[PDB]
Amino acid sequence: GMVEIEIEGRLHRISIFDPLEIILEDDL
Amino acid sequence: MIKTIAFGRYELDTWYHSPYPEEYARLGRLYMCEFCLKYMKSQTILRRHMAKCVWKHPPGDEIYRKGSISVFEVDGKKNKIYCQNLCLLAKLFLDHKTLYYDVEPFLFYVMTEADNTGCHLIGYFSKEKNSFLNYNVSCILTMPQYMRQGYGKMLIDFSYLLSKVEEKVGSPERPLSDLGLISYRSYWKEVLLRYLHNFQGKEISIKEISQETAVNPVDIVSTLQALQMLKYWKGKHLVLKRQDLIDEWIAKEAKRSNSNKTMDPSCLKWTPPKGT
Ligand SMILES: CCC(=O)SCCNC(=O)CCNC(=O)[C@H](O)C(C)(C)COP(=O)(O)OP(=O)(O)OC[C@H]1O[C@@H](n2cnc3c(N)ncnc32)[C@H](O)[C@@H]1OP(=O)(O)O
Ligand SMILES: [Cl-]
Ligand SMILES: [Zn+2]
Repeated sequence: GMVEIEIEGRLHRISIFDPLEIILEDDL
Repeated sequence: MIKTIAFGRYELDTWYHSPYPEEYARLGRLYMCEFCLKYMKSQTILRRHMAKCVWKHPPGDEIYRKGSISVFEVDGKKNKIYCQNLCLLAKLFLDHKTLYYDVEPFLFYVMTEADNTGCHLIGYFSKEKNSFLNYNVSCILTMPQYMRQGYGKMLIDFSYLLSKVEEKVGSPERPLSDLGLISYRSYWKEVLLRYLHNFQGKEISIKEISQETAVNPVDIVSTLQALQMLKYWKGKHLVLKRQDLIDEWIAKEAKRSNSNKTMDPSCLKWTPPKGT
């Protein structure tokens, strides 16, 4: 299960089973 | 042809044509029994009907009740006429409805508000008894007199409550209308921000969120995208829990709790119909 979308003009593919890190603000 | 309907104490302008028989469709206005949904040609005929009609609520089982708010589960095979009338009524406010006559494969969840004359129709959603595509809502309507008051979101929440109890992940049937889309986006935002506000761990999978909420993984990702909470930094996908969104949500949560426009899961008394 993968989904594709573009973030900031870049195309990405993301897994629905992998743990995704959660961040508050933190510089990046 | 049909531009208005008389429905209980309300006079409602129709949005779209619905395929009522020509005899009725020829007329400018239809008169509906607000309880059994029979359609009639005049005010005098309606009055005579109301004197005889035994119905003071929808047919089927009342599966949710909190004070004056109920949801009734109506089986399209057991109450064909009622459900056909409901579908024709619904088509007056839907650009496109895939179904009117063959209601037997559907369940209808009809929300009502009670006062001393009976249980008045707020809205409904239909649902296939067996959806190959795992759709938990086929069509959804809040009656015009009740629109923009929070009932649509209550209906949506209720549809996912059924899915949770069924141990299923659900999605609304495509395509979604403009208003349908706005409503679902609003609900998905609420649900996702509540989950992240309550969640304390360092990472989360979409599957876990989907498992908790019964919201489809694709709709969760679409919502994360819509809120610009999916980020990329150092080759990894991060969920960015935005401060403004969380804070704005709590202010909305306060107003949601201020009114009573919420479905309380403790007020559901339901087991999935007929074993199936
Ligand atoms: C499954 C496939 C489908 O059924 S697609 C067809 C969906 N049904 C229809 O289009 C029938 C006609 N429309 C309706 O019945 C209602 O608009 C539906 C979609 C049920 C929403 O019901 P309603 O009771 O008004 O929802 P609600 O008060 O809980 O508000 C939900 C969010 O939607 C917004 N909303 C609502 N109407 C409008 C509108 N005309 N213009 C702009 N925004 C609208 C509300 O503000 C609310 O969003 P928010 O929480 O304020 O951000
Ligand atoms: Cl892909
Ligand atoms: Zn009646």
